Amino acid sequence: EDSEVEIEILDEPEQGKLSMSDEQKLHEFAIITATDEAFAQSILQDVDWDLKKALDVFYGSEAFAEARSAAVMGEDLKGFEVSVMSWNIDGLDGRSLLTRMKAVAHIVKNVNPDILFLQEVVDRDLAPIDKLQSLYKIYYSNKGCQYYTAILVSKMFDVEKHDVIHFQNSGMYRTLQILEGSIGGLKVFLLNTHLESTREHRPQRCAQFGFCMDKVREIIAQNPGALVFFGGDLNLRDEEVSRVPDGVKDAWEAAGSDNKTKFTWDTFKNDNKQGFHGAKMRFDRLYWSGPLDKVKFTLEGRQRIRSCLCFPSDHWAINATFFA
Amino acid sequence: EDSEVEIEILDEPEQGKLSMSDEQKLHEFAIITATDEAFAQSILQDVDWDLKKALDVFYGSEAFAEARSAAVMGEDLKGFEVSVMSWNIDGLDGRSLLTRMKAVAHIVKNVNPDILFLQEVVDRDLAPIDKLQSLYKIYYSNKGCQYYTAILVSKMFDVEKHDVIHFQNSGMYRTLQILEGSIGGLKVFLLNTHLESTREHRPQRCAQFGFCMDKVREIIAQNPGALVFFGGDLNLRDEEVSRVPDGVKDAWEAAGSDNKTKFTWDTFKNDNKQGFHGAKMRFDRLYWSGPLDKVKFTLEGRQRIRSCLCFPSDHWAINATFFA
Repeated sequence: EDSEVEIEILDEPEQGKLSMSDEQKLHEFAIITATDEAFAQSILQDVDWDLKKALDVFYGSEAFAEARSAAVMGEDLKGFEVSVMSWNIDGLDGRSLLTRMKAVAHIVKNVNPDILFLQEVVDRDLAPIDKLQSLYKIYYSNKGCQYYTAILVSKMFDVEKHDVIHFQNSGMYRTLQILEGSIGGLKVFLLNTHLESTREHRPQRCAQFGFCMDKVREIIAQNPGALVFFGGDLNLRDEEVSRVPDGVKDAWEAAGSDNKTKFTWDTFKNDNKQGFHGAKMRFDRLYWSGPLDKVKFTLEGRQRIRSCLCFPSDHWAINATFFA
Repeated sequence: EDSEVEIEILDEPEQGKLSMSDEQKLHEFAIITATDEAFAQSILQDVDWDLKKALDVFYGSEAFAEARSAAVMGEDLKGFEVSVMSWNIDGLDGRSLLTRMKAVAHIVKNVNPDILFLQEVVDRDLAPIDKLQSLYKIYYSNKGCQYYTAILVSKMFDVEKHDVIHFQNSGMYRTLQILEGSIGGLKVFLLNTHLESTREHRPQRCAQFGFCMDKVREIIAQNPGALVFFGGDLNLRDEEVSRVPDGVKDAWEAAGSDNKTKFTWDTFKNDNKQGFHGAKMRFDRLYWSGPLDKVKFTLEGRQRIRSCLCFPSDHWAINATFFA
């Protein structure tokens, strides 16, 4: 009654056709979609061989956008490398703070990363870290606080935005520090954080982690082709790690999960802190997304300082190099 | 052996706990996630009551980003309206072309839309349409062609980009015309198209439609908060309409699916073209996404021109007004 009425074609067969076999489906799908039978064969064998929903999938499903683009319409990064370093420098440890901070600056200069994430930075004896400003642009998350985080980037790195999100469920002043910029024509996002500490704060830490991954997921959706780096001292236990978004990988895992570079906080090997029993964790991690698919991963800051016989920090630094 | 070793807490109960009932799950989920039992109750009743995957869902699932944001962290458009008009003006009909084009410009001036999509524009007798440049910024898809599409926007509309994608599976010069801009602080995307004509070209038309919806989906993902308008002469039969992306709606349907405004090409009522039997279709449609949720929908150009006794076009124009 209020249904559409189709245009008559005078020399067209005057009956619409009307079950079938599997090869009939192959052919039918091919004729209807104007695609070949080999492509038909791909779709229909991921469902019972239901022609009706095979059509809906070809036209409507998000998985087949490439196929639709091919049906309708029919890199510069080789030789490019970028290194990211992350280090909880334990500024809250007053013992040999100045000497340790000098060692930190020395180690940073030797490793020479393009991008450096720092956690537990304090105002006291910050001078040698501030000296890095000759080589880096320095962004402090929350200056005026007992302790905070920093992002240092090479002078070639153009910065557009610096945002700091304060976790409201944190009793430890923890934040998400976000730096948006670019290296040449390539857009880059940096997300540095120090998640809630200690096993008992698992609820806070796990909520924070998932929130951070939500932010990463938003950045990726809004910036195709961009490089995204998220990490820092995440204080994670392996079983705490929730689902990471599509296209995001753990740098240490993508480098081959080397046992020799696994633990970043290790009291068996680092005696800056001492318990009755040794403990060890992969607290410091780095995640990335973007048009670089290969990665090398090493630990740094593992040499005992000779003047005072301690390590720069109770953490090892992680150093990841991404390339294509 | 290469497993992590947890920090000892001297005054902590020295045994990890270890099946349970439904209220135990409620409590457990509440303690673990540091959320209440009422919120726990929501998740667990969308799965068997599997605590393990209830946790994974809370932390990892994309559906619960708002919940995570609330756990970690804890409009201007009222009074704003925008009208979009779309009209296949049938420039390929030489009969009374100049008079009909004058009527088109007259009708456009009376309706006074902010945004106008035109299809089947030809160079011949284009003068009255070009006269609209005093009121509109005019963008032609493919000038130099037998026929093409246009987008006209109010002078207040700032334009950043004009792109035209030529459908390679089209034997009728069909394109996707994309205008990116803004009205005030509000970003706006316009997608105008004339999909492959005739029932027989269903394969081409349906592929084009899904491709266009892919583009809409990309724009939405990359531009949260933006207004997106996609439509034109889509030549669609109801059964041809594939899945539209999330947050996208048909303007005529959202206006209440009025039978009095359904058909846009109706030979029972429009005699610019004559068959032995009447035909009628909702060929012209408008889809939108963005921060406006209400819509009014009317048909325009339904008056017979008095000097030559024909309608401006064999199509009715569609006119949608979006507001909050």
